[PDB]
Amino acid sequence: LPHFSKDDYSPESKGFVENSYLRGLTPQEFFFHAMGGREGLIDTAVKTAETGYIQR
Amino acid sequence: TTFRFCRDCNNMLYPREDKENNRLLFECRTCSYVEEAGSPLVYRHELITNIGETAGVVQDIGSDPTLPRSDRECPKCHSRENVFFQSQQRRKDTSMVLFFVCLSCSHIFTSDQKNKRTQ
Amino acid sequence: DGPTMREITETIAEAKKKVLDVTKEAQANLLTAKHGMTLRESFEDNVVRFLNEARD
Amino acid sequence: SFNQFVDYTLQDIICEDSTLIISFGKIYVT
Amino acid sequence: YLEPGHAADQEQAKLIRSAIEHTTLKSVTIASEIYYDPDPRSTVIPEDEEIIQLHFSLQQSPWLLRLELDRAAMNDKDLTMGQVGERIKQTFKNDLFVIWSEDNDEKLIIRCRVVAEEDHMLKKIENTMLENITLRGVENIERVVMMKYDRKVPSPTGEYVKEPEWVLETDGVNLSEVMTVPGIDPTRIYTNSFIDIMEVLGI
Amino acid sequence: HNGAPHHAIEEAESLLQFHVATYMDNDIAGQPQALQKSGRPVKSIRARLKGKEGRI
Amino acid sequence: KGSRFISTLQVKLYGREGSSARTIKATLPYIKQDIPIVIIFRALGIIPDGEILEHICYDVNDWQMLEMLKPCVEDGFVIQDRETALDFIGRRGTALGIKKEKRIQYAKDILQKEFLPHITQLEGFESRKAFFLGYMINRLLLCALDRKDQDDRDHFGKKRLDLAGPLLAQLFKTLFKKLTKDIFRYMQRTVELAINAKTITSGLKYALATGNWGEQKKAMSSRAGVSQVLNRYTYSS
Amino acid sequence: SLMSCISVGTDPMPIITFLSEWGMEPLEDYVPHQSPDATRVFVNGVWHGVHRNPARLMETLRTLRRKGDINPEVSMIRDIREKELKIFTDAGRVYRPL
Amino acid sequence: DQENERNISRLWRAFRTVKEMVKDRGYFITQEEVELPLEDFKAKYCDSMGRPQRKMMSFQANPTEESISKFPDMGSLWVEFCDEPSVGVKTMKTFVIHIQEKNFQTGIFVYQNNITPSAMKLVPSIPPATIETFNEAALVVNITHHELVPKHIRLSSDEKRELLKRYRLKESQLPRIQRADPVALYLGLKRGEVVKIIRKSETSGRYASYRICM
Amino acid sequence: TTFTHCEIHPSMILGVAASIIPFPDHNQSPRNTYQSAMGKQAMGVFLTN
DNA sequence: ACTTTTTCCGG
RNA sequence: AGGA
DNA sequence: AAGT
Ligand SMILES: [Zn+2]
Ligand SMILES: [Zn+2]
Repeated sequence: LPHFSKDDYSPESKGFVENSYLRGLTPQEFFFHAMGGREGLIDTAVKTAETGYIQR
Repeated sequence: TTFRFCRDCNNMLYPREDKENNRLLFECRTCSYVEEAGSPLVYRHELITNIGETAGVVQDIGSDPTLPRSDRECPKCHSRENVFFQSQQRRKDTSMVLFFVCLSCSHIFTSDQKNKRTQ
Repeated sequence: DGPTMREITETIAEAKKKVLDVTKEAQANLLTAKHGMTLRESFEDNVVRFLNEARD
Repeated sequence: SFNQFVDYTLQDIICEDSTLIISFGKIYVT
Repeated sequence: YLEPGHAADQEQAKLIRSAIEHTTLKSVTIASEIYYDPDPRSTVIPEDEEIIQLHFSLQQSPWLLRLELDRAAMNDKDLTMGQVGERIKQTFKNDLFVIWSEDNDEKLIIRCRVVAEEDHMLKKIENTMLENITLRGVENIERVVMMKYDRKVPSPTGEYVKEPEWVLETDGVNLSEVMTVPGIDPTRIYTNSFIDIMEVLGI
Repeated sequence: HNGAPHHAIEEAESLLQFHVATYMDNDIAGQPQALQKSGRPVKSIRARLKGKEGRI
Repeated sequence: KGSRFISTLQVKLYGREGSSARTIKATLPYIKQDIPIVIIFRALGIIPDGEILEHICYDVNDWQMLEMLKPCVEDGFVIQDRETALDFIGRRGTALGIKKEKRIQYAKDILQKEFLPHITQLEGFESRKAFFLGYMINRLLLCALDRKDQDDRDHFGKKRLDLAGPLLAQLFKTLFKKLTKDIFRYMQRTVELAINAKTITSGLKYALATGNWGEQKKAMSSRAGVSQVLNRYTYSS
Repeated sequence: SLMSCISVGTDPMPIITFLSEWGMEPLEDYVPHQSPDATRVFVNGVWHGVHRNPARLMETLRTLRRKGDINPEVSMIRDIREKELKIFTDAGRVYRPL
Repeated sequence: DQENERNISRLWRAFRTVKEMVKDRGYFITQEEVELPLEDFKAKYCDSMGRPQRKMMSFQANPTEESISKFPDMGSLWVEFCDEPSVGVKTMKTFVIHIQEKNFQTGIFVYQNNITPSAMKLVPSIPPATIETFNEAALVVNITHHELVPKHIRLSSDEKRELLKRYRLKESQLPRIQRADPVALYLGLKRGEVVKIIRKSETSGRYASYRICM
Repeated sequence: TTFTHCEIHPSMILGVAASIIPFPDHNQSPRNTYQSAMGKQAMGVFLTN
């Protein structure tokens, strides 16, 4: 993100969500969780379609 | 390596052997030019390269804000102001060693605790 | 409960330092890669392992 | 976007290969 | 899976690890160079001066192929300059004259000459050398790892007891070959490529 | 049957071959896809029998 | 804007990692074969090597990049002057389009019109067109030599959303030039006022009505689902 | 997003005409090894020339846009490492205020 | 000694497996005969240099008393090893008319690198006798000993006739084994022959499949 | 100390539908994507006319 | 050189 | 265009 | 995303 200095391999820069849902997420933690979430939904959609033909 | 061109064509120079005197020549295949080789080396491959490690280090490198700072004392002037970066040789293998550029002398030093360099 | 949240914070705190320690160790060339792996691959495996150990 | 299209882009498409052996001048939008 | 006997012998595993893991001349080489060294008996390169002196005492091309090997790389995938050169020598047979710096020597070097028009021929040789040369192991078999798996096995007293073993995991497949290898169990070997199991062991 | 202008016959023949072809299968590799004056292509007998939603 | 020649030019690096003949050829618009870069600079005007290499590699101390450019010089060596470089390019059509004077004249035009259409599509701007082609080869090599990183096709700054207005621009253009040809048609018929204003109205309507951004009721490939009915379930929707 | 906007499309010339009068060497007259490290300038992917001290130019450009003179929607990026200064008048670019 | 020791280690192992295969086919071979140690192999088929003497290895084998009861017309076998890596039409015409004269039933040719296309053209030419080509380098390890390989049993013409009667099958209706199958080669399966495959079952303990040769 | 710009408000990364989610930062990543599809099926006054 | 599948249900 |  |  542009809110990071270059060559930052730290937990925070690479998406480690230190916080609990109860405490809340930081804008960085939120956006990273968001990328992670997106991958799962694309998988769900792709898997659902593949898995069907396999059954057939 | 460092290769030269013809001084009449500007077209590139190809090697030729002077079997008679056992000496290396560079000929021009456009005209009739020939010159003795300055080096015995005609080609170098280089597989584990170290050229590109510290590329694009302009004197404006201190101005880029996207770059991080550190309080590491400089080897040449002891200035605790440096703009570090990683091996710009964009290869898989590559070590995570740093290269600090001074903000006064503008000299390049590593965080390397295995070897000593000059690049 | 409050004391368990102190314990959890300091649980992440030590695993964050464990990551920094392996980060400085890898910037200093001292880090010795795992057989059949990039020096970086070897580092990331360890970082991702500490952060997920702490999550648990 | 539409504003740039009416105010400018439209007056431009109107004259580029407009001139025919008869060319097109200024466009008016009611 | 390791030969019946040597179950917990980690050093046995390492042997077969090296015996099968593929290593190329490219994987050891730092850089290769072509120099014009017209006299074979003496060298323009001052470092080399030493190497000629010995690999002479106790006709060919003037153009030289000089490649530098990496010490640390020659270490991980255990290797000797002797065995490296011996391969290069056994590859190009008699048409290529090979010399090499000793394992002790500070810099690792391999000098090669031949037996009108030469410049290009030598570059064709360096391409065979780097790419088309095997040093160690079986082809296709890449990253090889040692694993300490747990095998439940009947003890003398009769009870099945957790008695672990060293096992090799490959990042490539070549069954026909890694089976005929000494020091393994060609009764226990397994590949996830069942297309290969079908071809080698039957339907 | 009339005064056969030959090139005109091999021309009218090839067109009949086209229609008899495109009627059974309209989706041929050799690209002219017989189309109803509406742009919309003519539905092949093949297309009618073709899988998932379609006769069989 | 204007005609919009969506001609894409590729600068290919033949031969893979660890193979001899690491030649650089570039697929030029309206040209069958992939011409070696050197023939291009020569056809462009930049006749000698080194003058060609000056445009590609800027640092005379970057031996690594230059050794990489040596096979290119070898490939191109066969052609020598500007003329014989254009003739080689004219030999590869289109089809071929036989005759020497014809093939040479072609390639003169492909460079002016089809080659690097932005910058300029004019005449005497060979200087700019060369330095750029070189900038491309430089960037090509920079990646092969593991210095620059391979371009992320999915970086957002490299994308552009075509909004309402420019969607119409593409459409209006297509129809205005369709009217422009019907305008020439009635001017022709006048062997000696009947300018169908319907084509434009009906076209824009058809488009915004179906969502089929193509010409016209004969759709595919047109691009459908561009226009659509505004959802009104809630003010949010 | 709520703050996202799209570039409408401006004119490159008032920036091109400006750049020349500010230290840009035309591409027709470039000497790759005489002026070697020169920061190369592109306006909408069209390589226009080279600038000797890009730091001074980048500061004058930023001030025209921030004042009003150069359109605020006009994108202008200076990669120090790469030694390039790419400018964008280009209609389509998604922008956000900061 | 060097890496000459290994070309031997392997030729010994390949022989042991060739010995096993012949025993398994139903021929008379001892267990001590198979178990012939390395040092003892050297001291039989090794010259004045301690190098392999393949021309000596070659051995005739006969049917066990048991085999002539199941398959009466099951004749005699001959296994001819060759000392030349590339086997040519010259060394092949030898072995071929050897079987023809010595009225053999079957013959196995164990070659190192190849059997020339000229020589291979003579393999079917001598009926009712049959010939088998076998790359030495394959035989180094016995596939039949592997975990995954169950017991295959060649059926008699009377046994196959019965399998078909008992399960009311047409030849088609049977699971098939390829003529080129590692095990079908090891057992020298001819097209139409059936194998009984006795496999272990996590379900029943022992399950018997059948495969006809294609 | 290199900061060239500041973010107006981070909640502006969100678009129309997500901006109706209460505490979306205290939610699991997709639960928000689900809501930013459901609110388009809800009822209520869509216009005063 | 060249083809074909991809879970189930108001206009 | 939309639900599971 | 695979395979004649
Ligand atoms: Zn010359
Ligand atoms: Zn300093």
